[PDB]
Amino acid sequence: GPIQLWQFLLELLTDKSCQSFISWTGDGWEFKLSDPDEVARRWGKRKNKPKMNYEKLSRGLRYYYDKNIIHKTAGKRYVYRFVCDLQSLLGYTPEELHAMLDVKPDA
Amino acid sequence: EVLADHPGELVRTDSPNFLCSVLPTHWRCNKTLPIAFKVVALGDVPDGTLVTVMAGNDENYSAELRNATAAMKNQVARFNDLRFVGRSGRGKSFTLTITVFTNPPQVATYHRAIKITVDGPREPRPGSLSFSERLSELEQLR
DNA sequence: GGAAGCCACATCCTCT
DNA sequence: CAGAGGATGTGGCTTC
Repeated sequence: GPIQLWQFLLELLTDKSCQSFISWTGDGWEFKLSDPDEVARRWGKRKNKPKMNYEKLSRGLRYYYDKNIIHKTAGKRYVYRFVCDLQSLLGYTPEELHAMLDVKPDA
Repeated sequence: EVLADHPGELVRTDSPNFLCSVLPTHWRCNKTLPIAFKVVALGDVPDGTLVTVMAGNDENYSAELRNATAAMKNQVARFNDLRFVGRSGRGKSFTLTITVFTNPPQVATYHRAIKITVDGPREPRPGSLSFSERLSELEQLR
């Protein structure tokens, strides 16, 4: 059915199998898109928009800045952070989640 | 009536002393108007006199506008990029109230002036569950 | 039964 | 390009 971008990313980030093109940095709810093109490809495939690329997917993320859902991490290419309360929404502390996903600290 | 830059650009208000731009019957909210909304004064109104516009109807006693205030200059108050943020309701339009801040103040109205919508004029068309389960519920919320 | 509304993007653009 | 935001068109869905 209907899916929002932040929710899609959230699906990928909770699937160990996707950690090669998208993953958690290790600092709270921050995450990095190591392969933007791949993420855009799947996003395009999910929404049925063949011509979808990162250039456009990023515009969607920028719409969240004002809505306090996702913020950009300054200076770090392809790095954003969920700024909404994912703990209340999912019931897991950044660590518990990181554990279940076997997250290794990023820097 | 025919003291406007172009044909059918101005219309009369419920008051004999003022005229204002003709507004699109339906427009998209937060979108710049096709023409610059003006309020023309027939009588003598000093340069600098403020003019405001309020939109409203049964749905919205008052609707959020942007740039709804302009200064009168040479009998004309030219709003720069006036916009409508608040919607008017399905199949409904806003009445505009023009207040010209002379002393005493003067009110002019433009009834059923414009309908505002999000699209605007448009071309015809125990127990514990997992993440997948949690995410799915979250994706349906609304 | 649909035209008319809402919503969340999708597309396109601007600059260094 | 990456990346902030404005301007508009697009499609899925819902509501009088």
